[PDB]
Amino acid sequence: YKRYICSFADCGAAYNKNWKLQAHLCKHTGEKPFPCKEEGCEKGFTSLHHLTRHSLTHTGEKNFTCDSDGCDLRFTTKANMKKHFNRFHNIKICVYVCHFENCGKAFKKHNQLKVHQFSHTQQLPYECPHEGCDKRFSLPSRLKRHEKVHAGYPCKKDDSCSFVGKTWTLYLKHVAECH
DNA sequence: ACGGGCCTGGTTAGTACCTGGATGGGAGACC
DNA sequence: TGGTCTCCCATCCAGGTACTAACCAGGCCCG
Ligand SMILES: [Zn+2]
Ligand SMILES: [Zn+2]
Ligand SMILES: [Zn+2]
Ligand SMILES: [Zn+2]
Ligand SMILES: [Zn+2]
Ligand SMILES: [Zn+2]
Repeated sequence: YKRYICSFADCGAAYNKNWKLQAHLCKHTGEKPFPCKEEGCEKGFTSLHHLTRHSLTHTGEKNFTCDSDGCDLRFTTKANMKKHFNRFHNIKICVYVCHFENCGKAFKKHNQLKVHQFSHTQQLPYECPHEGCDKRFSLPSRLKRHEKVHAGYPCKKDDSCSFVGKTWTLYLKHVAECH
């Protein structure tokens, strides 16, 4: 079963490895059986391994990498990095993928991919929807701003005439008053 | 020659959304 | 059964995203 058990009353914890209890104990006490070896740092631990994992940080090492094809960006921990992959490469979730090869990426939504793909072009994604113009954009919000132009009641009198039309009442005049 | 709008390329706060980075707590493979 | 040195996860929290709404100032256009 679980021999080792908390020494304090009420806790009730119990472990099948003295060390497990031993780390739990330090919770009650507040010991630093494994402190760091550098000033400014007062970080403590309860395992000769929870100190090491902290070491690579006092420097900024990246001994672990993202087990994936395309991305080389290494990570600080394995099980940790495992996150990235699943949040990027591993399909099932990020089904839609840019198979343009080399770029090798993916997205949760189809449209999301479509956009990206444009990065392999010369044009921008979110472009102005209307005849003529053709003006394209990146940030949709910015496009929505330009839209304010093609929105009114332009008359039809050959390319010659090409004024828009704020509103019917004002649009009519353009025809009557002018034309 | 002008002044006020209408836009627009260039920027800049204002944010809800994520993402690693760093841990806390322990199973576990072996011996 | 218990050490030892490993290998995972489920999270918590600060730095960085991906855009959006709000500013700014110069180019045109027209009464
Ligand atoms: Zn306890
Ligand atoms: Zn330290
Ligand atoms: Zn990757
Ligand atoms: Zn791509
Ligand atoms: Zn347009
Ligand atoms: Zn007209």
